[PDB]
Amino acid sequence: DRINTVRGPITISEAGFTLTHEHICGSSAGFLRAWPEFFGSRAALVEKAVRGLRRARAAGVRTIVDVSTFDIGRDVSLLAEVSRAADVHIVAATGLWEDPPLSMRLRSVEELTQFFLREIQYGIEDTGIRAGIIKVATNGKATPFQELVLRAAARASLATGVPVTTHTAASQRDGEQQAAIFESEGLSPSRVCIGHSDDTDDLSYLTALAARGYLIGLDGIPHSAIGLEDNASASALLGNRSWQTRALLIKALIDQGYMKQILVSNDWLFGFSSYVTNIMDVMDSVNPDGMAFIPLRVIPFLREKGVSQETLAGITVTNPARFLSPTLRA
Amino acid sequence: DRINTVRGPITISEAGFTLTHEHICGSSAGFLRAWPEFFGSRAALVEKAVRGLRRARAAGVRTIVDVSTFDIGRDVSLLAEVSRAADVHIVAATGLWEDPPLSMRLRSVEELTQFFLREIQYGIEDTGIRAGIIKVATNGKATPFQELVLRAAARASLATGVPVTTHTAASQRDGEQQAAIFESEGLSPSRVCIGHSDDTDDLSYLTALAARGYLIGLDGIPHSAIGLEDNASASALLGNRSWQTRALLIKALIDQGYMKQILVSNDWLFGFSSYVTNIMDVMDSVNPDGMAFIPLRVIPFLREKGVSQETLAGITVTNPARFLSPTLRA
Ligand SMILES: CCC1(C)CCCCC1
Ligand SMILES: CCC1(C)CCCCC1
Ligand SMILES: CC(C)OP(C)(=O)O
Ligand SMILES: CC(C)OP(C)(=O)O
Ligand SMILES: [Zn+2]
Ligand SMILES: [Zn+2]
Ligand SMILES: [Zn+2]
Ligand SMILES: [Zn+2]
Repeated sequence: DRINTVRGPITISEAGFTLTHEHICGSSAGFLRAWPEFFGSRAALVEKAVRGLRRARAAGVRTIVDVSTFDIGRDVSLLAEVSRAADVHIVAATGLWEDPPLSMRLRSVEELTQFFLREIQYGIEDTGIRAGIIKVATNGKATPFQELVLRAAARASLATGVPVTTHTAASQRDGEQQAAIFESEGLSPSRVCIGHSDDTDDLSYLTALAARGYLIGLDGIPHSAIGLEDNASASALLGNRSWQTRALLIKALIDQGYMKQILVSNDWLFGFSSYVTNIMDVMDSVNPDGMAFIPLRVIPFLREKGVSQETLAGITVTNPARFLSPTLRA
Repeated sequence: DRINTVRGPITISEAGFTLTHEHICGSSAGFLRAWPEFFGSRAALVEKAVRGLRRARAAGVRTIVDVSTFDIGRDVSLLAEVSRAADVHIVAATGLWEDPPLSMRLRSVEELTQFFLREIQYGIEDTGIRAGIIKVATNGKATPFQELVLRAAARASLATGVPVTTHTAASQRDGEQQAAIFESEGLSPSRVCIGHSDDTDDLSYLTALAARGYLIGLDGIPHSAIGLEDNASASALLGNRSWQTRALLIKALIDQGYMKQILVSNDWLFGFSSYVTNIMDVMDSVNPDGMAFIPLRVIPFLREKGVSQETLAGITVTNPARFLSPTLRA
């Protein structure tokens, strides 16, 4: 009956309209503390994030799930500061993404489970802030270490009821192997979001995951380099499918009977050091609405395509609450 | 005329007997803050390091150079705490070792130079503690990113006079390429230590570096898995050459006229998370003297082999002072 946020436990009804895959800052462990000038200053990043979350809140957002891990440079005191100033709930993450350091890559499945449980059950660092989701990643076939991470995430979820959310190379159908590993540990698909699933048009892949009870993360709707002329780095990151193409996958899965299993988000950030310099400025040019893109552009677009207000409320409010609510089977 | 330590500037004469390549903790950025229980506790690691540095000090050590970078999980407040409690000067490092995260790997030569200068000229994180050495690494042919690091280290040294110290795959003769890159940026060899040079017996390699004016880091003298039975992970890390074999390289370079260019150390640690679990316990079984191994075992061994007290004082006191003393040409 409670979800952990960076400001403490909230009731399910307090979560309201929830963006399930977002970032305050996409960075690396220790980087914001060691090199804050990369972002102008820590104060400049805070001010940018507060302004952005205030615009999201004015557009109807009440909660974001910051799926930044240890290795995305998650700074839960930064999330707490921004959450307080913007009056937007932030759920923090544990887990590991695609850039673990050696001190994490050399660990066993049991050691990793201990670390994920620490962040869920005790707190992140010395902050007492507890994660309300476990984030994991593959980019194609899982590395041996990534198989241990997915198993440890499953064990941590089985002990606590906290859900798992994933990064995929969606065009490589990674969710199939992620599902296989999770299920081998006994994890209910109802506790798992297969993310970056809007990066593919393959309905045979998306419905194979949805049919076995996975939540489908259509989480990068504004990610598009269409229109950016001669920017190879932005094209490699964002792809050349339109936001409309991505958004129509929401409608596709509704039309196949999966409205209760869809989670929608922007996968936006206010700082981004783990890619090319100045990527944040390019991304802000593409999508000046930032995290407000879902409510301001995607919801009206789907309404115009014949999706009901009730169905979209179920996707943006009911599904996130059912996902985030701790349980072994949702 | 001053060397920066974790407790502030010290005079050259205050450095005294100096171990030029050591670690309080060999970890990863953010790891000790996020998972202190890996080490038992932060307090247990502090107590172990203080006990070890007190034993070194009783054996005659006055200063260690902690060559832990950002990506070795350098915690300068941990170094300051241990330095104060043990009454042993600690020089901190900037630079990057072999485990940089994406937020560092995507940076340009100019950006990296800015970051290294920040840690030398302004301070590490928000601590005001300034690095007194730049640490860099290759493991065989430099990656493209490692070429940028070595160039940025050279630029940072050329601006400040702070020396550069390296990690090599010594058996792959990496110091030849490291020298080539440093010299292409205009860096004096007198400002550079080519480290882990005791990992090779190739005198053709070691004298090629020493002849052009490089300092030679014979920095892993107690690293040996001889005697450890059936421990593949310890054998891969420590090698199967004896500490005596490593120590006799000191005598070899003295006998070739390079006594002023030799730097000796243990490359010891009090915590080690970036390798297999329990490696610290295996290493402590091999070398119970820890950082005191140089003064307690190596110095007497070299005296027994006919090296003078005066020559060994020049290696352990004069050479480190000449190396660490900021200058463009030593
Ligand atoms: C029948 C699918 C539906 C019209 C349900 C109401 C929300 C919009 C989708
Ligand atoms: C001649 C080399 C030397 C005997 C000099 C004094 C110290 C030991 C080495
Ligand atoms: C910056 C990283 C976390 O972004 P992503 C694009 O994997 O969601
Ligand atoms: C733990 C790391 C820094 O050790 P090394 C063995 O490269 O000196
Ligand atoms: Zn991702
Ligand atoms: Zn993301
Ligand atoms: Zn090394
Ligand atoms: Zn070292």
